[PDB]
Amino acid sequence: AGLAVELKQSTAQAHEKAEHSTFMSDLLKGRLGVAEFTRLQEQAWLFYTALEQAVDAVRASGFAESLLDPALNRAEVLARDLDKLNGSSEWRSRITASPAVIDYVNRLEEIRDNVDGPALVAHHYVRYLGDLSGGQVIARMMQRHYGVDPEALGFYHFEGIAKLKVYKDEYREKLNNLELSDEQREHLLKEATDAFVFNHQVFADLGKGL
Ligand code: COH
Ligand SMILES: [Cl-]
Repeated sequence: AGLAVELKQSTAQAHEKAEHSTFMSDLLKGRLGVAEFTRLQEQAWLFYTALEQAVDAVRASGFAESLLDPALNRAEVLARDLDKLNGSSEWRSRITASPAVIDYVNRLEEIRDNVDGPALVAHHYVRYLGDLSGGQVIARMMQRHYGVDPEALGFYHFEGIAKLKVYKDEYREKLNNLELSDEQREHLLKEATDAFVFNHQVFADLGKGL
C-alpha cells in the first residue's frame, strides 16, 4: 500500500487507544472542565513549539518541502488561545513540561539537530493530519461540555486552508509520493508509532492525581 494507507493502518490501534485514554476520555465526555483543557493546551504548546523548530530545519534542508506547509503551524495560534484561556500572558514563562513532554520535546530536538527528514514527516503526520482530521470534533466537545468560546479554540481551525477535505486528500497524496529508501520508510513508520506513544504519555501525565 501507499505510505498514507500504511501510516493509517499501522497506527489505527494506537489511535483507538488514545481515544480511550482515561484523561482524554474524561475530558471529552465532560467529566473535567476548562482548566484541565487548558493544562492540555499548555503541554501541547510546548511540544508544538519543538515540533515546528524541527519542521523548519527539515524544510530548510529541502526535504518534503511541499508537505511542510507553514500554514499548518500551530504554536502561535495555541499561544493566542492560551492568552484567552488563562486571562493573561504570564503562562508563557510559568508552565513546565511534564515528564512525557520532556521526552517528546527531546526527541523532536534530536530530529531537528539530526535533520531527520523521515522521522520529522512521521511526527508531522501524527500531529497535523490528526488536527486536520479530528480537531473539529475535539473543539466541539470543549464548546458543548465546558462552554469554551470558539475564540479560544483557534488551535482547531486552520485559517490558511480553504478546502479542508481537498487539503487532506492532497496531504495523503504527498505522503504517497514522498521518495523514501526502504530504510527511510521503515524509520518513518517506526517513528509514527513512537509519536503516538509520546502523545499517549502526555495524557497519562495530565491524568495524574485525578
Ligand atoms: C475523540 C476524538 C479524537 C481523539 C481523542 C483523537 C486522538 C488523536 C491523537 C492523540 C494521541 C493523535 C496523535 C491523533 C492523530 C490522528 N487522528 Co485523531 N483523534 C480524535 C478524532 C479523530 C477523528 C474524528 C479523525 C478522522 C477519522 C475518524 O476516526 O473519524 C481522526 C484522525 C486522526 C489521524 C488521521 C488518520 C489518517 O487518516 O491517516 C491522525 C494522525 N482523529 N488523534
Ligand atoms: Cl506558529
